[PDB]
Amino acid sequence: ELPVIDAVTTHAPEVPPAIDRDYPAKVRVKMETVEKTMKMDDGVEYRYWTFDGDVPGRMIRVREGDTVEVEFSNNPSSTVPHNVDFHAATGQGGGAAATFTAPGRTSTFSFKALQPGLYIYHCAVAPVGMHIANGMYGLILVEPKEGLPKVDKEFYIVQGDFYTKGKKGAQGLQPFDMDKAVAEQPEYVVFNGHVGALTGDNALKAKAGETVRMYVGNGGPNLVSSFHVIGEIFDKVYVEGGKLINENVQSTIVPAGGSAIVEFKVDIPGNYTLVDHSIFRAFNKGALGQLKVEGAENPEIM
Amino acid sequence: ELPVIDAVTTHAPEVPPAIDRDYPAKVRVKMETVEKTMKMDDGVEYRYWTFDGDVPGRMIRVREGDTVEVEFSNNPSSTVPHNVDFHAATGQGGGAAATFTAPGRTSTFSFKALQPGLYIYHCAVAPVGMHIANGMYGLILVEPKEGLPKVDKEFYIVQGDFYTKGKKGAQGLQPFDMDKAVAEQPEYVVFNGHVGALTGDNALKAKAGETVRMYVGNGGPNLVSSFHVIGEIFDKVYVEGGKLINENVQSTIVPAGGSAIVEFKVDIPGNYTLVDHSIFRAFNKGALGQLKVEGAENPEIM
Amino acid sequence: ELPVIDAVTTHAPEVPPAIDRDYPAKVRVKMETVEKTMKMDDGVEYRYWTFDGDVPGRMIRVREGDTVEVEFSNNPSSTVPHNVDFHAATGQGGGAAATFTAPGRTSTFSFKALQPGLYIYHCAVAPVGMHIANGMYGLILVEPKEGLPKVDKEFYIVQGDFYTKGKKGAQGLQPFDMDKAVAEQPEYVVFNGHVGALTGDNALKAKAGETVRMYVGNGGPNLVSSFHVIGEIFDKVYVEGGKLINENVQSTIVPAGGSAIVEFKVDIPGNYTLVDHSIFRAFNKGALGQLKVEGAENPEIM
Ligand SMILES: O=N[O-]
Ligand SMILES: O=N[O-]
Ligand SMILES: O=N[O-]
Ligand SMILES: [Cu+2]
Ligand SMILES: [Cu+2]
Ligand SMILES: [Cu+2]
Ligand SMILES: [Cu+2]
Ligand SMILES: [Cu+2]
Ligand SMILES: [Cu+2]
Repeated sequence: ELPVIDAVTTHAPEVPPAIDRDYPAKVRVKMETVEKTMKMDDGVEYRYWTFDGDVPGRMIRVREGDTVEVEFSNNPSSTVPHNVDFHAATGQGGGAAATFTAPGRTSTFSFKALQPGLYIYHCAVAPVGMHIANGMYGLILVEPKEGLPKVDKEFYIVQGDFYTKGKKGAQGLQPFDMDKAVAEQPEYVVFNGHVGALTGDNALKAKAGETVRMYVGNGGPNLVSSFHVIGEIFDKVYVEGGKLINENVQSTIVPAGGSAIVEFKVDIPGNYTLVDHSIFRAFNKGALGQLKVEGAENPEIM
Repeated sequence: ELPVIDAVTTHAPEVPPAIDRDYPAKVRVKMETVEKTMKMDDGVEYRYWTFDGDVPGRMIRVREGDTVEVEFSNNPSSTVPHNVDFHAATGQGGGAAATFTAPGRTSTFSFKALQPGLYIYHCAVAPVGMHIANGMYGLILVEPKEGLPKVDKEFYIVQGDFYTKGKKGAQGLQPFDMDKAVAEQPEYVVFNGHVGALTGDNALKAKAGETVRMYVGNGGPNLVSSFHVIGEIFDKVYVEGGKLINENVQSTIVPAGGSAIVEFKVDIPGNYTLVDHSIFRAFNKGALGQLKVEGAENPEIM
Repeated sequence: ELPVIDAVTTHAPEVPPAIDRDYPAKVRVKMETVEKTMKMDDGVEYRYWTFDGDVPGRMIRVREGDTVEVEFSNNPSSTVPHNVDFHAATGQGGGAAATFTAPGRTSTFSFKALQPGLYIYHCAVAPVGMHIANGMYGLILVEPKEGLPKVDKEFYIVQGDFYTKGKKGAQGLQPFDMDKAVAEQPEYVVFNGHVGALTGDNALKAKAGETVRMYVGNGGPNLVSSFHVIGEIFDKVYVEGGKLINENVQSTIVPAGGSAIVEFKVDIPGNYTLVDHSIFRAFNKGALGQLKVEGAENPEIM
């Protein structure tokens, strides 16, 4: 019989603590879907559909071999059903059927995390593209039995493309636009659901000399990210989120409904900006994040 | 001179028998190009230009070092010249010049399969994009001298984007639309030339516990696939169809005019759906396939 | 202190000589930004913004551990300031802040090439996407300490998407078009700044039997290249320009703001054309280059 443990999940930029256990366990996770109106950009509002109050949903972290027990609830105020498809899960719809939950209801189901990796999870209620485009996606990290190398700083980042009826900048509550979605012409492309969610006062933080690891997901719906950090180079890249590691990469592809893990040492102070290098998305649509590094200057590097 | 062997090619979902020989051979392949009107979707017809009657063309399977002798016939009823560019072939146009065949003629030529891999082959008659967009592509698997591991189930899948003058859903015979193709705005994105070609009654089949390997090609012309199988995880991925193997990947990029090889064990019964995870293509344009798995339920997994 | 060496930088198709030194050095590089009108296609002119007179800029080649000193000059006739972000550099904007140069001014700065790889460098003056779209980008190769394997032929290739107000073919001077850029709908997609820059009389050259290496960049701004050479197969691919080597690949993804290194032996005469296999870009938008190989025929290969 398997041990029962409550999972530690985090709201985004934050990542749960590393797992210090060398045996399988039943990990209980609680998730709620809530529809709410939030700021997309200055003077722009959007009706997001979320996993636990924001975009992306809370990061889940378990160990290879663990059984993940999910208590899935859909808030009474929701207008449509919601569920969840874990790319980390093996079986019918990644758990979608088992978690189909009408508003004001609760569903429970479990699945075994048979393989390590960094997996996207997202709502799969029809129409699928709309539920995803409204913000229903997050990440679940399944650590290898032996764990991952220790690192000084960890960040949870998820890129998504959004389709607004009005063009980028149009004030007020902007409705989801089906036509632009099908045509794959988003108005906003962002990290963690909103323009500036990880920039300015919300910038990520690290200290010079610290090793950094970013768990980068791409919830889509449609765009593929040419992920890059201005002023830095990826020492390591877990290609497409898998076991294969590449090194000295400037820009990595993060598939739609996919992920990547990148690591780099920030040996010099300054502001590093995360971007989808399909450039106009970054400087015109909002795909821009910042990692502010405090510390002391080294002219030998620059 | 080498031992002669008549190639066994398969119409799509099916893959030819694995190669169990450790010596080079002259493999005789016969291909015919035929233009025909077929159903793209319910009430929607399209004039396809095909390699052997459907999209994709018949899968070819040879061994690294083999000499592939192609007898290329262009059906008498064709209205334009056709040829073939084998990405597996080294030399002028991948064989296109040597296989330029007018309607009612048969061209013969040969090429040595110098390197193992999973290669796209397609027509290259001007205008190249049009011949490809009308459905002229397939895959040729060149096995390594040592062969490939035995697997229980092998499937032949090729994604393609189609450009219809009318919008998706418009009834009747829909002509090829050059303007949409250049702008890279397809109306249909499908697996194996037709909406549902691999779904419903045409779903792929396997039994719980079987090892599965999918040879995934992307004939384009333009889209790049974020290939994924809902409810499953790729144990192995031959990155971009080459020698490099990744593991535990949820979604892999299949380059336009490229491929990928993914493997996974289907340990639990259910319906698994193949999709391009640039999501709207899958649930709005037709990039959706199904693998039905019969067998007995394991709750420990889900 | 470090020996000072004037760098050899090459205008594109050409690559600087391999680095034959096993000790670090201070490599002096001179770069000038100049805005000039040039031919994009027959009867079509475009106002390019360039690093040293053309697109891409001159290729820089240094050794891991080298200190790169840059003397950056913005020509008096320029209408806006320019600078440079080296993806090879670690620190604030890859050197963008330190190289912000007004017209008629000169700036100097230096950085240590801490990691080997093939890096894109580009202007980063707001609006960033426009400075890149007008042609401001190039490559800097940072060799590994031990160097790279000897190869018979080396080529400098950089893809880029351009956005013109008029559609492809419209005669006269065509201004940059922001709306098409944001929507990611280029009119021209080319290798080395102009349609035909590497084709016809400008084709690359090699002899049968020679080993070839192409340093492939993708300055974007927005597209991702499914890079392929018709009639050839990539023996080796430095995945996304990093350390990881794939083999037997027909087509590789070159990320926006990213690169790749491909190698192949041209064992038979003929014309091999480089293309972005998102096919219409190649045959309709200009993403087409040629490598003409002289020598004698080998029927055994084809
Ligand atoms: O170097 N990033 O635009
Ligand atoms: O998990 N596929 O939508
Ligand atoms: O194989 N070139 O389209
Ligand atoms: Cu939902
Ligand atoms: Cu999914
Ligand atoms: Cu044809
Ligand atoms: Cu091709
Ligand atoms: Cu500039
Ligand atoms: Cu950049």
